[PDB]
Amino acid sequence: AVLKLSEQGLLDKLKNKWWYDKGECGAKDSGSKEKTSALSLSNVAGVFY
Amino acid sequence: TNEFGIFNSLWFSLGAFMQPRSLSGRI
Amino acid sequence: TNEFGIFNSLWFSLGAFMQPRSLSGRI
Amino acid sequence: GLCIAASEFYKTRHNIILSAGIFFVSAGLSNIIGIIVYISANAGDPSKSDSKKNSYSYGWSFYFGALSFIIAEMVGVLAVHMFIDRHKQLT
Repeated sequence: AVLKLSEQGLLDKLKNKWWYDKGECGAKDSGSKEKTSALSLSNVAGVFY
Repeated sequence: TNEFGIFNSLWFSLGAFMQPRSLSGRI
Repeated sequence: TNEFGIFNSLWFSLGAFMQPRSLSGRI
Repeated sequence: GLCIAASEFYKTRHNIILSAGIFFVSAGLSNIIGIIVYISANAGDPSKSDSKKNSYSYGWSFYFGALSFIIAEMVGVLAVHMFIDRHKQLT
């Protein structure tokens, strides 16, 4: 039964269901949705000293 | 006096075409 | 002497408003 | 600077005013750095995307230090000019 499930890709499917699908963090989606800008006096400060 | 204003207007136009301590025009 | 410092402070403010070999102020 | 503004002093003619002037400037410079250094540090504090308005309030004292320091600097500058004039007169 285990061998049958794996060959039918049912095992891989189940893992994807509970690991990635049932996820709150789309990795390639969290990097595609991380917009912003702003500045940083930090770098400019080094030139002041 | 009229030409003196033309020569100057051409000089300020050269100071315009971009690149003493008269504070007024200095700032 | 007090005014001489004002005329100079206005000249250094013109050297401030951005654009001889006195090494000190040179660097 | 007090001794250099005529007296009763100094007995360090001018020279003193130049020294006093630099000290005020340095004092102001130190103040500017301390305020800025302290200031730079708080702003960075990433926390972390929907703050800074928002987030905290900041200075505050900074403002005063931002003004006080500036004032000090100005004073120093004034002192320096005074000394310069004094020097000029002597010459």
